[PDB]
Amino acid sequence: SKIMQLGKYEPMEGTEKKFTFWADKPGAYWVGEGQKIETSKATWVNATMRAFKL
Amino acid sequence: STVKNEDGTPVNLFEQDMVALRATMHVALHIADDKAFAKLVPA
Repeated sequence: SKIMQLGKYEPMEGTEKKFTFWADKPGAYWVGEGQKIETSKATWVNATMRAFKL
Repeated sequence: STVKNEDGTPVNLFEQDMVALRATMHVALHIADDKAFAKLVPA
């Protein structure tokens, strides 16, 4: 199998698999002495794959 | 709450990166005899 040759394997117990990855990373602000530090935010995203029977 | 930013918002020590010292004391006073005191004053 050329797919089994080139691709990456993944251990998969069930008929379905879930992946989650980082997507957004927090910003950063210059703040004056004693200024209010603005907030920032992290984010992730999900993907999934399923099996078929030959 | 007793000190205000330029914009008028109260100071937040965490969000604004500040430190503050509070000192407190309790004190009590009693005059045991109101007659026991006298005063000399210029005319």
